[PDB]
Amino acid sequence: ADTKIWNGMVGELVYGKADIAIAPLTITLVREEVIDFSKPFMSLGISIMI
Amino acid sequence: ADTKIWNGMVGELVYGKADIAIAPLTITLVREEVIDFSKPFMSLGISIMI
Amino acid sequence: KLSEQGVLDKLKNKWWYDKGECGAKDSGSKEKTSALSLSNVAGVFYILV
Amino acid sequence: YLLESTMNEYIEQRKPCDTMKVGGNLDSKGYGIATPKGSSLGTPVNLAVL
Ligand SMILES: O=c1[nH]c2cc(C(F)(F)F)c(N3CCOCC3)cc2n(CP(=O)(O)O)c1=O
Repeated sequence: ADTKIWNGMVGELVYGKADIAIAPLTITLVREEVIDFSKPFMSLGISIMI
Repeated sequence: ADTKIWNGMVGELVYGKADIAIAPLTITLVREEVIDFSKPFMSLGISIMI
Repeated sequence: KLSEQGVLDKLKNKWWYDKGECGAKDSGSKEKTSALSLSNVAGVFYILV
Repeated sequence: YLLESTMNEYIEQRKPCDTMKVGGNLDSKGYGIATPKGSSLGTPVNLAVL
């Protein structure tokens, strides 16, 4: 929030160090503005463990 | 297959009659080539009724 | 294309279940019954013998 | 009877309330909002859904 720079795999896509990211990367709104996401290959949610 | 003509809500978007389709339209491969889809707002699958 | 040919479903079954150590654990979750068994009334037979 | 899960949940909640759904979904698919190719609405609709 202070420096307005990305990190991680989203950072490497924006600043050019990589060309594609094949990883468990969640489709969110704030990530949608900077990079491009494909159609989802896996569906998930919150679950309960007992 | 014979006439190569789309019918329905998919047809109205291609030939120009309709501006947008808000409907339960399944994201498939064949429909992806002719028109554009957004991210899925609902997720479903095949289930069992007894 | 990979979604409609089931190749994503094929990879998910192999990595999650086929490399699973809890082998065929889903079969054990089925059985359920409620009645008296020998374990509840075993001491009465031991007094009888 | 094997059908889609969204209709399976709807018939369960209607009279005479005689049917139920068991198990989980067999496959995965989605419903998407459709626009014609090259339209100016495709980007604001996509950000609206997320
Ligand atoms: O895009 C994201 N995808 C993620 C995917 C996964 C996994 F499930 F492992 F794939 C996880 N984990 C869940 C359990 O703890 C270990 C890691 C975290 C993710 N996070 C971090 P969030 O902020 O907590 O969601 C993301 O941001």
